[PDB]
Amino acid sequence: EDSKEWVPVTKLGRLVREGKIKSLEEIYLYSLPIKEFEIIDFFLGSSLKDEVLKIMPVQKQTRAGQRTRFKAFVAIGDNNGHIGLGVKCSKEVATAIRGAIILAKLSVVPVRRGYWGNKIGKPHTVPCKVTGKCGSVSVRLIPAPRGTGIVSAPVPKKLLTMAGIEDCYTSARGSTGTLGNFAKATYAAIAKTYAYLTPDLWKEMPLGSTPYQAYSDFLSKPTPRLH
Amino acid sequence: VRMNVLADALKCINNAEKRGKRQVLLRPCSKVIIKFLTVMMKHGYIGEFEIVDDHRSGKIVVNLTGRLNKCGVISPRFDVPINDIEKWTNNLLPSRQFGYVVLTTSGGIMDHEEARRKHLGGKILGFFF
Amino acid sequence: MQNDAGEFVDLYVPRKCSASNRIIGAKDHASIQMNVVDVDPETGRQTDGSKTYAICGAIRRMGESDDSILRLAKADGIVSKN
Amino acid sequence: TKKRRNGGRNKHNRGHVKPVRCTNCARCVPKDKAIKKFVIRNIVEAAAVRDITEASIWDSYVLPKLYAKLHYCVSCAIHSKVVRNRSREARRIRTPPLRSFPKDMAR
Amino acid sequence: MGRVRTKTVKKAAKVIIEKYYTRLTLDFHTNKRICEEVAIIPTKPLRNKIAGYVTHLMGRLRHSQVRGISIKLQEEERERRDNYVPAVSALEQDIIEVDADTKEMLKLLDFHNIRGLQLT
Amino acid sequence: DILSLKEDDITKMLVATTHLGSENVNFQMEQYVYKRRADGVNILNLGKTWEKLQLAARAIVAIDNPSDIFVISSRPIGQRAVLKFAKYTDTTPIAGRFTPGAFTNQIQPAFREPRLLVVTDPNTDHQPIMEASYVNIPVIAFTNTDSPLRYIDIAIPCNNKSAHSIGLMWWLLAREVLRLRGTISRSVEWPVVVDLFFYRDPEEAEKEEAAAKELLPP
RNA sequence: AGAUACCGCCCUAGUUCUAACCAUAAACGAUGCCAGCUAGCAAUUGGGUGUAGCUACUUUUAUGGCUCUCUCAGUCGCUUCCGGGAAACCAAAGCUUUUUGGGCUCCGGGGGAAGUAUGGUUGCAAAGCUGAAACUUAAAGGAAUUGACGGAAGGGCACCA
RNA sequence: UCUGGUGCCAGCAGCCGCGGUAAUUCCAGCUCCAAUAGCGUAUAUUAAAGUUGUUGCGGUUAAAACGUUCGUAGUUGAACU
Repeated sequence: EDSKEWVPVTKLGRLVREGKIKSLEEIYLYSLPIKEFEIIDFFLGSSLKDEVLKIMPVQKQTRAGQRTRFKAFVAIGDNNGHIGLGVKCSKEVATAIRGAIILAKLSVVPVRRGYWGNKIGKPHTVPCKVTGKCGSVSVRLIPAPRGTGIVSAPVPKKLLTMAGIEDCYTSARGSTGTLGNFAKATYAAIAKTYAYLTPDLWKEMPLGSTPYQAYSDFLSKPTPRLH
Repeated sequence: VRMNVLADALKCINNAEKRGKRQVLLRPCSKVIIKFLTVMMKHGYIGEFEIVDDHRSGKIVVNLTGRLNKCGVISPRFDVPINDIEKWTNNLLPSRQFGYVVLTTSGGIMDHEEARRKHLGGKILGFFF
Repeated sequence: MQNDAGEFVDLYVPRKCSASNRIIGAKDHASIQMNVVDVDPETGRQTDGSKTYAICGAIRRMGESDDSILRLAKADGIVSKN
Repeated sequence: TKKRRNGGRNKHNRGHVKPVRCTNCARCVPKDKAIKKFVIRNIVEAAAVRDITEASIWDSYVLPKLYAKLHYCVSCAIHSKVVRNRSREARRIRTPPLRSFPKDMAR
Repeated sequence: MGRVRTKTVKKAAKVIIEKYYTRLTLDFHTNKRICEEVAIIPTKPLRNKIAGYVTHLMGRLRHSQVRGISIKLQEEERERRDNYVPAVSALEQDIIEVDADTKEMLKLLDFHNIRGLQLT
Repeated sequence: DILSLKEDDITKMLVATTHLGSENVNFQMEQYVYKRRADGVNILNLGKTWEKLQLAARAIVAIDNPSDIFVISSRPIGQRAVLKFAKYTDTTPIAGRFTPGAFTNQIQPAFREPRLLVVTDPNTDHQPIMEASYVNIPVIAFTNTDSPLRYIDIAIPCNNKSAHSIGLMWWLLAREVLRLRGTISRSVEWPVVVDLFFYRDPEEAEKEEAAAKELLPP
């Protein structure tokens, strides 16, 4: 579904195209930026569904007199634990949608889900209680026990089915009638799921393999060589 | 003035680990607070601390790892029986996987996992996870 | 996060800092993984495998990653003579 | 909102401080909330000075200087353009600049 | 009264720094005529605006050339540059004139505990 | 051990003013100062730089592709030692401007993906070091005893103000980076004398003829 | 046009001092007090202690002045947090974790009607400390952004100046 | 974004808002959607309400630190067996 295959302009986009790595989490393990959007729809994209949230107009006062940029909020998500928001203003509503999907496909972050008191059968919701702010709106996330279907407003209802989480209790402080700043306040919580130092992660680790230095003089070539 | 030694040596721990120091100086080490760290020492969170013995009140120079997230005190020391011990683990601790609420039960200073098997109740002394 | 038959099946294991053990997030774009190799005793004959240190962004953004390698290097045998 | 961390100026550990009178306006503005100009001026313009040093009997008679201090209302120092309407990042600069010229305001 | 050649005359003014450094000289009427073969000017009377500049270009070049251009010899005089003064080293060789206390630095730091000297 | 103090090039430390620093001591950097004399000046521990120059030698090597290891000095006093770090190595030199984002942009054709910057003085050009924490790249640096040590590792405390100082251990960092997988047969005295790596002149002061000639005729 | 105003003249109560009353100010840092912690950088107020650092001269010393170096209590200043906040911004206005917890006290609950009416109390008075409702209302407000580009300063332009 | 009617009218609308001879909001026709032997309206009350705050708010500028300090009742009080 290329339909025309595109050149890797960045470094590790070539390694993706070279087949140097088949692990999307290997990018997440060393926290190096996915910079071009053609990276992840090679790794993912098999009917990976997204839906627009919020395309309400945004104006600016000029001399003759008021011109509109339509700002879009799109939300893309893997149902096995990846998430993204799209934030892009444009001229008209078609390129507002399509322009943010690239931004949605670049902000894709893994989701840590887990257990609460019972280590039985496909880790479900959240390992702990997390929250995240952006502009007065905080959203704590509570690990709900099994089969306790989503307890949130419709803006993180459609967002947390896209996150690989079974169920949730949530308690959203703030002005959540701003339907775009509500969505971005959930992500600072879910991005903290791989930032909470549980005692599940107190061993040292195999330290990583350094994908630069491990695949170094196989990039001493000057060619953009694929398979 | 210091209406708690336990607050003025647990925020002093917690303020010095969010900056990531490796040693905290606490003052002035009531034997209430030594057996609070000894609960935290034997669950990994705290290194082997040292009590400098000046004959005024004491000082401790407490080593630590960096596994701590929020190690505060509850005040005032609410008397908690055994049947309402889980209303104070639900709304306080992050998940029932880990974390502790430390109690001063009738036997000693202990956490909420050892007290619910030994079947003791007491006052809430603080919390750490 | 374990299950019945003892399994890390979350998605992966994130790195942790070498001198503070803070977890490096998925979007910590200021995370250094330096690689340092020692020598055969006098000078030369460079081995393979690096005595690798890793440091998150918040230690650099406060700025003591300079010293944070220096006394890692004392115990590990990288650098003596201070 | 609080446009300055100073407010006026120097009102710390005083409570309340003495006022002086403006020159052009004759207000009663604080001593510290005051555009002050310790004006040093030559008496004889230094361009008609050769007319006067002609008439000097003595060793060309080096000329005395005029000395005053110009306590200013703020609304009457903006009006006389001792100070003006800075930018919000240029608002924060106090000591720069001297850095202009030889002796100004004489002329 | 422009007082510099104003609009977009660097279509030719920075292609003659290396691609046409030679093939012209200081004469204005020579490089009036060499411009017609190097680029297809489709309407010509732009030609002398993009020819008359060399009177200002080569004059600015031959004495104290200004930023942003290469002539293949402006620091290919680096081949005639590497002066090796004998013998640029510690000429006093130990050295004696030092910060008047740093001998005791190099007592503890250093075995080389040679002759010293101090000035305040 | 012959990573030792090595007296054969410690006498050059004493002439090129590498044992002095600013009156600003910079609270992140008092393990590097040995003493503060009169005149407010700081005699820095250049012996502590000895382990750090060998650490700077160890830091560049073990990277198997030495093309994406960058040396930078934006301020013009060190813009000659940066250029002749490439006549030894595969390292790309950059002097002058950067066009930010020199790393954090992909539409442009001037972007680079390096792995370890080597900045001569960080307070002069931390504006690409601020770009050097969006793409997970360490910044080794030479530092005076006043330096903003945000994002940098490892700082090296010599002098970083005089032209003889920055000229000296830029060659010495170029020395042991070619003693480390460069194999010059065990530190044989170089064909390149101690300051070909040097700032040519206070341009343009006293400068006689080429090839180091004196004044024979009157 | 008007001018019980601004501007100009002599002036009265007042400003002045005493002995009482009054008890309010944008009485402001629009930021209660004691306590612990958390960072840089530079200045200064006060005290202490090593500088044969200088240095005035009874002879150098005793002192005084400063010099850098410390040290207490700070107060200013500026820079950004692993800070926080809606922002403006603030070493506190942070440590208010993942509804948190050192202690104590006061005050607010959309806007008006209103600090009114009324009662009580204080006062020589002016007035002060207390202090509602009826009815009305879908907004009032805060910090910021773009235009508006006016006794707003700056830098420029034109015979529709 | 159905069809006729009316034309800041008649009226509708909890609030925002509609209506001024093309009305997606009125009045009717043709349809449609919710719950269904049900459902609509009025008053009260609980949740919503992190807008009463023990859990759990706010008080530099949005409503809010007494002008100031003493001070009893009260509330809180260093370590030590």
